[PDB]
Amino acid sequence: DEVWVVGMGIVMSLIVLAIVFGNVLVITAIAKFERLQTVTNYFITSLACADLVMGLAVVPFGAAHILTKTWTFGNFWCEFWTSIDVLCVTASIETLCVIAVDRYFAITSPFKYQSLLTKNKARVIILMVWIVSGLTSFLPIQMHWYRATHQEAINCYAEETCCDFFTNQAYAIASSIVSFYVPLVIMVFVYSRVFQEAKRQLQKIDKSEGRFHVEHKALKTLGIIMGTFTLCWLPFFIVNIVHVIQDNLIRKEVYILLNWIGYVNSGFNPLIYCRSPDFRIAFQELLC
Ligand SMILES: CN[C@@H]1CCc2c(ccc(O)c2O)[C@H]1O
Repeated sequence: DEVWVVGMGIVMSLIVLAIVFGNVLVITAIAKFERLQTVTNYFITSLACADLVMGLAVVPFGAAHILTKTWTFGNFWCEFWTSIDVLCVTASIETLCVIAVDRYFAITSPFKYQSLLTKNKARVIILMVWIVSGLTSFLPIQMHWYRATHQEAINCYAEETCCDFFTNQAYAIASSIVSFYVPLVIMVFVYSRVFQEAKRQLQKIDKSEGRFHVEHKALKTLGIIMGTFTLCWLPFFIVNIVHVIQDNLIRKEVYILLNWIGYVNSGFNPLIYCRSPDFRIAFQELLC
């Protein structure tokens, strides 16, 4: 049989449909209803836009390349596609970091939260995030600064029917540091402090109203948030660092598999973040 030819296509199409439907529903729900327009919901809008772009562009052409085993399009479109991939991934991760910092400021400083965050300052931050995303994905790739120098890489670059990722040590390390590790450290610190604050509040409530009946929730929420992200993206950004240092340690198929596992995070974000009752009411009004 040829269960590989037809089997993988079904799964890839399902992934594309799930990503597109979820992100479109979130975006149109925020846009149509005036109640949902909040300074917290603009970051979710940027995240959903990045996920929608990735689902429409990065995934279908990668699936076609995998199934056909050749890059039938031009040589220019290979670099265009790589640039869009890197852009979307880094923009999404930094938007997640921005949301985490927003929550940190909301709980930690209750009185001064209103002054720090304003609709004017919630746009400058998003524009800066997207600009920083664009200055690491288009500028180095299109200027041919990431290109490797060895016989297989040179032969891949010369041929017009081969689109594979070969990169330098410097670009790999700098891209990984910019895209993954700094947001990871920021999120770890932020969520640790938020957990401390929640524990202090529970202690105070128990000490005050203990005689009447009157950390499972905090643990469950933080576990979902930080386990649907580290598990999805961490394994890839270790082999990314390793594969340049050691020539034959990491195979080429494991790289692509871990990369595609990383992409799946786009279709999960509406589930993780758009769970408020207002969002459910808006979804119920739109559909059904
Ligand atoms: C071909 N796929 C790319 C390869 C390297 C890379 C990705 C994402 C973010 C980065 O910072 C990267 O360096 C992947 O999406």
